[PDB]
Amino acid sequence: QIVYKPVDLSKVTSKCGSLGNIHHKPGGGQVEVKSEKLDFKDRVQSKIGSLDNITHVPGGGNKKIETHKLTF
Amino acid sequence: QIVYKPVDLSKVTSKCGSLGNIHHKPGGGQVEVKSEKLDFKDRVQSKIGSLDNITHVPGGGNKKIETHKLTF
Amino acid sequence: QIVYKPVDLSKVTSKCGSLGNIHHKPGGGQVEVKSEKLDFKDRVQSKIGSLDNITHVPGGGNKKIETHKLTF
Amino acid sequence: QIVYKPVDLSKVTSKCGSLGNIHHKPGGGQVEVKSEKLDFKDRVQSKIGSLDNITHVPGGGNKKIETHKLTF
Amino acid sequence: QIVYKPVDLSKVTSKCGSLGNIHHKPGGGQVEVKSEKLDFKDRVQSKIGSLDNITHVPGGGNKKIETHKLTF
Amino acid sequence: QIVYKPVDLSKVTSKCGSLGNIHHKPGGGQVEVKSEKLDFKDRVQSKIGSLDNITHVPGGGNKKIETHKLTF
Repeated sequence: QIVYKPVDLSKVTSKCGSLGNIHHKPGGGQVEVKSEKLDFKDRVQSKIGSLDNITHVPGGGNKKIETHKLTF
Repeated sequence: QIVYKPVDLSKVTSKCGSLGNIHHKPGGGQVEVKSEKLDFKDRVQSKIGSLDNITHVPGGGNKKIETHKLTF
Repeated sequence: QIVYKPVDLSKVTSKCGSLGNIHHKPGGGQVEVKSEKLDFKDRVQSKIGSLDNITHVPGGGNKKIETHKLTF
Repeated sequence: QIVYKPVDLSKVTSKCGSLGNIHHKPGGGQVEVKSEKLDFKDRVQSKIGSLDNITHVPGGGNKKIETHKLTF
Repeated sequence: QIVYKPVDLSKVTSKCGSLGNIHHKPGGGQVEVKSEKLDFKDRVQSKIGSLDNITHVPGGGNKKIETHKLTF
Repeated sequence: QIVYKPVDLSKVTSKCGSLGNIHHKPGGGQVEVKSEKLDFKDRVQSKIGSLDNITHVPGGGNKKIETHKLTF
C-alpha cells in the first residue's frame, strides 16, 4: 500500500513601485571559430560563434518549479 | 504501508520602492577558437566562442524550487 | 509502516526603499583557445572561449530550495 | 649683393620584392565626450570624440620635403 | 656681398626581399572625457577623446627633410 | 664678403632579406579625464584622453634631416 499525497499551499509574490530608466549600450566586438568536423548525437544543445545582446525587464519575473516522482 | 504526505505553507516575498537608473556600457573585445574535431553524445550542453552581453532587471525575480521522490 | 510527513511554515522576505544608480562599464579584452579534439558524453555542461558581461539587478532576488526523498 | 643659388641633385629610392598578406582586425570599443562651450579662432585644427581605423600599404611611400626662405 | 651656394648629392635608399604576414588585432577598450569650456587661438592642433587604430606598411617609407634660410 | 658653400655627398642605406611574421594583439583598457577649462594659444600641439594602437613596418624606414641657416 502507497498513499502518495503531498500538499502545497505556498506563495511567491512581489511589489515594485516603479521600474525604468535602464540603458544597455554595447560597443561591438569580434568573434572567430574554426573546425574540420562536427558530430552531435542524442540530446545535444550547442551554440558556436556568437555576439548576442539581451535586455530583460519583467514587471514580476518570479519563478516556481515543482517535480513529483514515484517509481517501482 | 507507506504514507508520503509532506505539507508546504511557506512564503517567498519582496517589496521594492523604486528600481532604475541602471547603465550597462561594454567596450567591445575579441575572441578566437580553433579545433580539428567536435564529437558530442547524450545530454551535452555546449557554448564555444562567444561575446555575449546581458542586462536583467526583474521587478521581483524571486525563485522557489521543490522536488519530491519515492522509489522501490 | 512508514509515515513520511514533514511540515514547512517558513518565510523568506525583503524590503528595499530605493534601488538604483548602478553603472557597469567593461573595457574590452582578448581571448584565444586552441584544441585538437573534443569528445563529450553523458550529462556534460561546457563553456569554451568567452568574453561575456552580465548586469543583474532583481528587486527581490530571494531563493528557496527544497528536496524530499524516500527509497526502499 | 645676394647670390642665393642652392643646388640639389640628391635621390630617395626603394625596391620591395613582394608586398602583401596583411590583416587588420579591430574589436570595437566605446568613446564618450562632454563639454558646455567651444570657441576656436585663427588656424585651429581639432578632432573631438573618434573611433578611427586606418590601413595604409603604399608600394613606395617615400617622402622628400624642401623649404627655401630669404628675408630682409 | 653674400654667396649662399650649398650643394647636395646625397642618397637615401632601401632594398627589401619580401614584406608581409603582418597581423594587427586590437581588443576594444573605453574612453571618457569631461570639460566645461574649450578656448583655442592661433595655430592650435588638438585631439580630445580617441580610440584610433593604425596599420602602416610602406614598401620604402624613407624620409628626407631639407631647410635653407637667409636673413638680414 | 661671405661664401656659404657646404657640400653633402653622404649615403643612408639598408638591405633586408625578408621582413614579416609580426603579430600585434592589444587587450583593451580604460581611460578617464576630467577638466574645468582648457585655454590654448600660439603653436600648441595637444592630445587628451586616448586609447590608440599603431603597427608600423616600413621596408626601408631611413631618415635624413638637414638645416642651413645664415643671419645678419
